[PDB]
Amino acid sequence: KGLDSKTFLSEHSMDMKFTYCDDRITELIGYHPEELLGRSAYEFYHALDSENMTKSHQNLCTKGQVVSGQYRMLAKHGGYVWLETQGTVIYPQCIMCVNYVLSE
Amino acid sequence: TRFISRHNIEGIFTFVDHRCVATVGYQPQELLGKNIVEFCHPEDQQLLRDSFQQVVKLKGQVLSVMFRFRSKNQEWLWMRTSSFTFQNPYSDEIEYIICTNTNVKNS
Ligand SMILES: O[C@H]1c2c(C(F)(F)F)ncc(OC3CC(F)(F)C3)c2C[C@H]1F
Repeated sequence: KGLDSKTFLSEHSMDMKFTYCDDRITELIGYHPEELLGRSAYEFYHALDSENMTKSHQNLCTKGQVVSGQYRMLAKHGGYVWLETQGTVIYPQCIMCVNYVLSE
Repeated sequence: TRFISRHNIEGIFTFVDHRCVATVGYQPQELLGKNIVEFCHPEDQQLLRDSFQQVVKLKGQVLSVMFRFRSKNQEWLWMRTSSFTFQNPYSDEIEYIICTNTNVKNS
């Protein structure tokens, strides 16, 4: 899997809800963009990463840019994939995420 | 409303979200391959070229540009494009530009 192949974009409202997701998210994590709309990213985070991700978000919201560092994202058919995400606030109107899958 | 696109540093569309139909009237394949500057108003072409040139020097920070974009239905629409470079720090591939493109009021 090439680097471009492990990267997908997502867009979020200020409350973390998906408003847009690349179709690439499908072959990586199972979900279809269509079924992610309106659901908060927070629902998909491993419990052990929840607080870190809340803080990453808080740093994004005040500074405009953030690197999540590593976190586990719940796959559609069970299991957690590791990800890293660069987030950017577009002014606030939305959050743009460039998400890279650290797993296999 | 708005649509995301990705470009190479020369301005060429390399990815376009389907939200573009409702925003500017084209299908993704009518944009893919072409340089964004080909859809831009001749008075705004240079500002736009210079903006692509600068976004790659701003250390992955957000650069915003406002320009007129020729919709499929023929008309000049005012667009606000906020853009930023991304480069996967695991690799040394050339960065590319991620854009969000919104129809805004000039007023
Ligand atoms: O809080 C923002 C965020 C971040 C952050 F690091 F930038 F803060 N990282 C991952 C995020 O969502 C995941 C990307 C995904 F995989 F699509 C779900 C999100 C949703 C945004 F609202």
